[PDB]
Amino acid sequence: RVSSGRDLNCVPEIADTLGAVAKQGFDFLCMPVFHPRFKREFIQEPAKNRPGPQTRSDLLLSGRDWNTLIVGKLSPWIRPDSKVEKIRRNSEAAMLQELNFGAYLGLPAFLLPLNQEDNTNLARVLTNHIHTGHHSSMFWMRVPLVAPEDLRDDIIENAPTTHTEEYSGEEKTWMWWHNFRTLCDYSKRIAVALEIGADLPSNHVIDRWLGEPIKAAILPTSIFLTNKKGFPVLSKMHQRLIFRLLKLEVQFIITGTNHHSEKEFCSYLQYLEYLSQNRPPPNAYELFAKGYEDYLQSPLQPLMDNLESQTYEVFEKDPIKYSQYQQAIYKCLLDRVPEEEKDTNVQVLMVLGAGRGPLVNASLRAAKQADRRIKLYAVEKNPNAVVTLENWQFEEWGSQVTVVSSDMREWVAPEKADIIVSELLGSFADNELSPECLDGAQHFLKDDGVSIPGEYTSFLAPISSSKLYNEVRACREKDRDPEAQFEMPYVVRLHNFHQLSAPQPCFTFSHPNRDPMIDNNRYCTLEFPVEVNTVLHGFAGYFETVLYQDITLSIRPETHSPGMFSWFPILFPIKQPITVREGQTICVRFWRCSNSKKVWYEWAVTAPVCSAIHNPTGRSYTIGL
Amino acid sequence: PPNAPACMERQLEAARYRSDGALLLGASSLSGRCWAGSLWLFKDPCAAPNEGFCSAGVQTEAGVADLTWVGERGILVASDSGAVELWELDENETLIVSKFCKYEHDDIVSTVSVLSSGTQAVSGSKDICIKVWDLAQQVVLSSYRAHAAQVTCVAASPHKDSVFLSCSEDNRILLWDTRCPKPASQIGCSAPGYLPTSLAWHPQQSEVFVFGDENGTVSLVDTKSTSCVLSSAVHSQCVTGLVFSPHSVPFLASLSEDCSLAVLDSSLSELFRSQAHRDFVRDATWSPLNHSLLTTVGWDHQVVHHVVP
Ligand SMILES: O=C(NC[C@H](O)CN1CCc2ccccc2C1)c1cc(NC2COC2)ncn1
Ligand SMILES: Nc1ncnc2c1ncn2[C@@H]1O[C@H](CSCC[C@H](N)C(=O)O)[C@@H](O)[C@H]1O
Repeated sequence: RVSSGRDLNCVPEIADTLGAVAKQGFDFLCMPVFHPRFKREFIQEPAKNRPGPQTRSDLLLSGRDWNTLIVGKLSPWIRPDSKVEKIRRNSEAAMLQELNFGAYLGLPAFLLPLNQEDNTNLARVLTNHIHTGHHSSMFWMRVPLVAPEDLRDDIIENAPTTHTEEYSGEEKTWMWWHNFRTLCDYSKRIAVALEIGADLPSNHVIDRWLGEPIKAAILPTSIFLTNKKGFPVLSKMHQRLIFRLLKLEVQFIITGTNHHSEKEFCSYLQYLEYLSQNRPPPNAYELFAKGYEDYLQSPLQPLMDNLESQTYEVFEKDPIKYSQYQQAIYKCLLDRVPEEEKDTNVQVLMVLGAGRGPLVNASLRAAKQADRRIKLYAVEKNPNAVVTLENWQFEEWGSQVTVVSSDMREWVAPEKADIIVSELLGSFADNELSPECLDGAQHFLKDDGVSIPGEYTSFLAPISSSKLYNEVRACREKDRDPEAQFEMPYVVRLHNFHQLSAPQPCFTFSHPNRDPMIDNNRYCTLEFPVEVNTVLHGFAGYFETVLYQDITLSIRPETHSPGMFSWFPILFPIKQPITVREGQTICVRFWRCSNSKKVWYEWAVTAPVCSAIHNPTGRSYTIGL
Repeated sequence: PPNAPACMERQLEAARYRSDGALLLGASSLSGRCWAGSLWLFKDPCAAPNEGFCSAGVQTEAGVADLTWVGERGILVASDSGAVELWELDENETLIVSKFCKYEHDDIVSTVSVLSSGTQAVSGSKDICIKVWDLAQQVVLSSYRAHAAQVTCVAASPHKDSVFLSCSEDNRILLWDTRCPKPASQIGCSAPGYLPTSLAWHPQQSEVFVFGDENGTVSLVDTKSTSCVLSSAVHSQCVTGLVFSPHSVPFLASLSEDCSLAVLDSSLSELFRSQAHRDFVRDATWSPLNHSLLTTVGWDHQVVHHVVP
């Protein structure tokens, strides 16, 4: 199903009209609050003293309806950025008036047009209105894909449409929104209602709207082609955009009169529903990540904190991770023990950080698949989980598993290990301190011993998301640095964003590590070719890992293990959004830092401009040892 | 009269004298429960705007943005609904009946004019489009998306059936000629100017016209010379309408949002001025019978008759 409404600039009987559109199958209505042609004078007499009423009464609908069904529209004559002072001053007063009436009715949204370059004064007034009174109203900026000037039929004899292309010129519509939203200091209550023309522009200018808080898409009736049997439809490239927009879950807005008069009006709507019906159905991954889209989370710290029961339970339901782990041990067995040794040689396996013990069961399944014998140690620091392990142990596993209720860095092993099996990986691989944990544990691995995983690698990519930048911005808390939220990573199912370059590797760790002076601190410089005008809001983190040989796990979008929802991506925000021009290189610098107590990250952007070094000394974010 | 409504909406939008003497009125409701429009016929010009002393009347679905006389019985209407509709008069002239009603514009149809022949008309709208209509056949022959903003005013040339002016908030004034492959031509008095709002051809010379900007400055233009011959700060507000008198050497009537009326020389000097209106001045119409008589409507529901020296 689609959430969509009818746009009208003419309403005779509000009672009939709202019924008529609801009958047609529309969820809401976009209408004016005052008559569009009813220009009002606020300054000079006699026009100033026009007797009321100034508009129709609020009594005509129930509060229920005003709150749910009606989206107000600023009278088209209101022009706060006029060249004429008198119009400027009147528009100011008029705008405040109309916005106040909108808020008085308690409308969920109110439409305002971005149809020219200069909207400085329009912004100020709205901003002033936003900081006056206490209301929860949203504001939709009507901004078109292509400027009306760049759509005109080339029919002016002495002013032809310049046939040459301009990369930046054709993106001018985004720059209108950008200037406007920046002036309003990224208010969460200012969104985009994107108008779609008949002719879609080049793919690049469509793409800049990625990461933008698009709440609505506006479709003029005219843009709809008619088919073999007199029905409104859309092109293939228009369908593409619609499908892109459906994933972003925007509301749709139909504007203009029916130009396919022979059939009913709900025909435009029917086709939209039909397009929503036909959408490629959600995969195994998307049926799990449903509610988590663009939702910021704190990173887990399973060292200094014990994980809750349900946390384990949910992540234990992964259809792939344990299947991949089972195979990675299965291959390591067949390699370490020859066929003639299948009864003389019992291998010693050590599950470091066993959790509730699914990797113990996966170790047991790997044995009775490779027909080899194994001794098991289930080491776990979380005493609450150890309760589950010792219960699994007594009821099922028996003497084969030797549960150890301690930290691996601390545990004194009775015997050395053939294979150590561990899943201590975060979204950025090393961020849950898997390097440090296995280091204090590799002393009780045999000299020829195998560590699973063998290695892992973190990846980074620059993102543009004005949406996610505002989410972080909203994470300011009392009793701490007012910018602390920018100096910490977030686990998030990234959704409304734009990947500006290809993910490149960042940090890599190998296990075991026989380097004489073992060191886990890092410093890495990355360079990202960017080929669009954009605004950088941070860096997206992913990881890959090698469990054994070719058996691998990845959350990197290119090599993502299919159906594996165990990890969402990480986000490293940056304090100030950086403007990036087409054909420029983003240069980022990451440092992994640690002392004896805690490990943390520090980052900075060096090109095209410099940012501040983020989270220095781990002042805002650390992972404790 | 039968079908003629008992009451008329407060906001009077247009006033046009028929060549025989009658007065046509279009009025909209721009406030209150119902936002609508009505059409009125007054064979007694002095009786206006009394709903009880009218010859004919009818309600329209939505408000009246603009209208024009088509011939002697036809009424052409630019509806808020996005529709252009023709209203046919009775043979008795006591009933106003709808001829056609076509929803072809997407936003409010804001301006309409009839071409010299009287079988074709041109409409401008907020949707930015301008459309050429076949009145006899009730269809659009041509659709022109030439401007970049809402079309404020369209005025057909007096005699050439293929020529008309149009101005819009994109600061463009376009001289049209459907005979050319590129019909529109950008006629600019100056490169930067306050937005044009009103247009009127000179009734004698098909080569000169006048235009009022949003600033209260009426300017006289020559098409061939393409320079502002003359201008004057006539109004203190947006110039909303311009009408020439039927005189041999004609006067210019001037409408604005400063609620005042102005009647001007050929050199645009002030002759007459009237603040008789307490709200916006919406239209002006010269009496065919008495040339020195001029009728003006406003949003103050006042129908005023002026005697011009
Ligand atoms: O990426 C996330 N967390 C980062 C952690 O490193 C994930 N690991 C994954 C493996 C694991 C196994 C046992 C106990 C805990 C964990 C935690 C994340 C994903 C998500 N996924 C939704 C649950 O279904 C999709 N929800 C909230 N956080
Ligand atoms: N230094 C350390 N010593 C012992 N256990 C640790 C540790 N660091 C993390 N762990 C444990 O390792 C587990 C990581 S989560 C993995 C749980 C389980 N193997 C599964 O896949 O479902 C947590 O239960 C945590 O308590």
